[PDB]
Amino acid sequence: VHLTPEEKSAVTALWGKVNVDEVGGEALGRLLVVYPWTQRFFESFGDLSTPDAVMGNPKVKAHGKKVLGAFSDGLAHLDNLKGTFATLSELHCDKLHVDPENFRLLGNVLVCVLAHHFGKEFTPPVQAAYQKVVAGVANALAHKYH
Amino acid sequence: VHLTPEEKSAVTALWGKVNVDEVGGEALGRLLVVYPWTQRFFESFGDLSTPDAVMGNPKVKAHGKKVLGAFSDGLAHLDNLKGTFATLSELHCDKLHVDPENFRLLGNVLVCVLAHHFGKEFTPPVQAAYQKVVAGVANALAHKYH
Amino acid sequence: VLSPADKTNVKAAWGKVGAHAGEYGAEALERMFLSFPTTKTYFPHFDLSHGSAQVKGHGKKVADALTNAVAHVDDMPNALSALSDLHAHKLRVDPVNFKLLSHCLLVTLAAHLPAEFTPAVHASLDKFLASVSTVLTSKYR
Amino acid sequence: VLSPADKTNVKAAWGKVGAHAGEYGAEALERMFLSFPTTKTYFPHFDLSHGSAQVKGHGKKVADALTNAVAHVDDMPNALSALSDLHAHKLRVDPVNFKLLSHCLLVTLAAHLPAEFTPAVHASLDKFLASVSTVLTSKYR
Ligand code: HEM
Ligand code: HEM
Ligand code: HEM
Ligand code: HEM
Repeated sequence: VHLTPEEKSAVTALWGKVNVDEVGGEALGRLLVVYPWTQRFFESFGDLSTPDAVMGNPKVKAHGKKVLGAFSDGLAHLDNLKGTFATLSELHCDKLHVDPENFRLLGNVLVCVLAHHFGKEFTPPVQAAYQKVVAGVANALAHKYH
Repeated sequence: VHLTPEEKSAVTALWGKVNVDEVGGEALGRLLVVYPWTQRFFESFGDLSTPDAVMGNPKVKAHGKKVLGAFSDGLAHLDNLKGTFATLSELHCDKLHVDPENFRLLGNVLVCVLAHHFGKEFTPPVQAAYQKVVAGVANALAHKYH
Repeated sequence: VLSPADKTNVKAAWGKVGAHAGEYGAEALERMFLSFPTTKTYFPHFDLSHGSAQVKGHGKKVADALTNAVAHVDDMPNALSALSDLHAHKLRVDPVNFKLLSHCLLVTLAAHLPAEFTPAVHASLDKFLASVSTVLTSKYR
Repeated sequence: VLSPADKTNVKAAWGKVGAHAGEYGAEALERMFLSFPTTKTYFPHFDLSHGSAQVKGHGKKVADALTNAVAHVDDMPNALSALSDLHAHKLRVDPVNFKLLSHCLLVTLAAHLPAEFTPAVHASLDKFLASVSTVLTSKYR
């Protein structure tokens, strides 16, 4: 993805502010709750029958952190998402067989979470910029399909 | 897209047999009929209120030919779909603003058309191979979004 | 399908939105037109800039339709039949676009309602907007 | 929604399919498992090779359910409610997969019925399978 000086500015000021201990668990938790099919992949996580179950699951908040870190990487290397994500793409594509549409959905629940955390700070220009990024990560993860 | 010796064999024997004067119009005609939203882009084509309207429209069969030719190119250059499609991607993305999902749908109605033409010859292995290709063309056309 | 919990949830959250529903719509339209430039293809007659009064007036229109759905949640087809004809049968709106709008709506709501946008409400609200979309694309099927 | 023309069309084309419905299903499953490897994730207990009797037996099962839908086309929710619970509520089937299957079904039908797979029937048949899919994912919404 390209990103203009001001889009980068917008993406980078906000990301610095992000609680990288919690947001990453909220996104995954909400992915499971809102799109229950994805739970199939995380049945080892355990007690996930209710939203409060899911949101308090220690392994959910633990794994959401791993996810957030991969996003920080793509942010680090926007110019090379593909090289940045190859090891993950191979995993998600070859091993797990995840339908790439679910990369999009996680991207979008991630955008909601930031909206929810940052409120009016998360203006429409700052959204548009994060949609690009999110779409570039989804596209990169899916590369091994391509 | 990769394609194995036998997948290529399967894709290339069949494509040689294709009536490149007619199939290309059937796919576009059926795209318009089955997914009517796409008609928005072709309102200049004229009388399109019924399926028989659409299927007999001389400009439909004329334009479906242009489309089939672009597919033959990608077939020629599977190893470089991106370079092969850049001028088209820029057109479809920057100029026209076509949602990339409709590239997928045209791909898939193209696969139906070949099934319809070639019948049992269009076995499941030969389908699987054409789905790869079709997906590689869709992915390439959408590149300018990426 | 919308279980009894979802309905309660959608009713609650829309309730909080109250008189801001129109300002919320106009914002959702703004986030969509910016985030997803391909949707601007349906609005070539609008001025889509930040303060456009056309976007405002259209935001209220979207908000009211949704308010009508919430108020008639057990009879949405009948409630929105006319907006189906329009969207599905006359403007021929690409279905993919209803997802992008619902997404922007959920972002707008998360941006304004931090107490009520819980996981459960988010889930309800997603289902509600998926139903409204189904009815709107209903001609198509 | 399925207009009166579509119903007639679906009834006609299914009619032609007649006693081959089960052989047609098994083929559609085969085209899907090959074309779309990601769907194999739901069938880790099957042998998915060309002659698998499990794929055959499952093809008939898919064909019969569809035959039930056609026969009860003005009451599909009631007709398929149980298969909704299963698909939506217990196996939790990714919705995207219903498109891939419907696509493979349309390819199978085009491959066997060259006289009846016209543009109009293709359109009807696509709408019919879109409805069946909506009912099957109905829990989800
Ligand atoms: C936007 C894309 C997403 C990113 C950034 C991403 C990133 C990650 C990361 C970093 C890991 C940790 C792997 C390691 O420890 O080295 C992983 C594993 C995993 N992810 Fe994703 N992921 C994404 C979306 C998804 C989705 C949509 C699902 C499916 C519902 C999924 C399913 C899994 C599963 C089950 C694992 C476990 C793999 C294993 O331990 O064998 N991921 N992902
Ligand atoms: C699988 C992807 C598809 C391919 C291979 C493709 C290929 C082509 C080709 C070759 C042209 C001719 C351009 C020229 O004369 O140089 C073109 C133009 C056009 N295509 Fe596509 N196309 C595809 C899908 C679509 C879809 C889904 C739509 C939208 C419903 C679309 C809308 C158009 C329109 C309206 C033009 C006219 C552009 C103009 O004359 O300004 N195309 N396409
Ligand atoms: C959640 C679903 C939506 C609702 C509630 C909704 C509601 C409405 C309403 C209330 C009107 C004015 C009705 C009238 O003039 O009689 C309208 C117009 C329109 N909508 Fe939507 N809409 C929605 C989604 C979509 C989407 C996804 C797009 C596509 C980008 C779209 C495109 C249009 C167009 C082009 C018109 C006519 C606009 C104009 O003349 O300015 N709508 N919509
Ligand atoms: C057009 C929609 C479909 C129809 C008509 C359909 C029908 C059925 C039926 C009739 C059964 C057996 C019912 C019983 O045992 O009580 C079944 C089982 C199942 N279906 Fe579907 N199905 C469809 C689509 C899907 C899709 C898209 C997938 C996902 C890849 C899927 C996954 C399953 C699974 C895993 C089971 C249980 C399979 C097993 O135990 O072997 N179905 N389906």
